[PDB]
Amino acid sequence: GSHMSDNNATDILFVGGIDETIDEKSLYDIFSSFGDIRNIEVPLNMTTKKNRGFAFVEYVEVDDAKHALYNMNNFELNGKRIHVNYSKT
Repeated sequence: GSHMSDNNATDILFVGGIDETIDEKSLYDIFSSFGDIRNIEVPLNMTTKKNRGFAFVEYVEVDDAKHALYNMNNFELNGKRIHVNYSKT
């Protein structure tokens, strides 16, 4: 156990705190294995590829949303730990 995720997240998924060799297209295909994707907002800088603690991710279907974020607390991305929670739209 690391961090318990209990929220009402329908169609809205926050992933912030990702490692500095991923880009836009890579966060599409690693989550598309259960769920294909609507729209992606991930700012990235051309000197270090820093994301500054924050990125937004919208899914296609509303059941699949819930089963992915509850599995995503204990999952590490390229040896870095991602904080995963519900957002505003």
